[PDB]
Amino acid sequence: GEWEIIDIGPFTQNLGKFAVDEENKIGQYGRLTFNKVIRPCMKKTIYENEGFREIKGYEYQLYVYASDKLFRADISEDYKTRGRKLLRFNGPVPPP
Repeated sequence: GEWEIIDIGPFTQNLGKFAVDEENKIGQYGRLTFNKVIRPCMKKTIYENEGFREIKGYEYQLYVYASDKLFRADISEDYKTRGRKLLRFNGPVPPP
């Protein structure tokens, strides 16, 4: 909840897939063949309102493999809409 790693599995796969699908739909790096997602796959709750503060959503920073090229995707989830979206797709970047 507070900067924690999530279980890689169908859930994470789906979000990484969605990230690649969005990226592919834009065509910014043409059309890549999503493979999987691997660590790190870190999530944090996202607030807004300020001052008083209020929960608004979450963010997910994960390393997605597509066409055997590893990219970092940052995804948002807005609580109220209850919908995710790609914040950014950086890379290719090698693992440490």
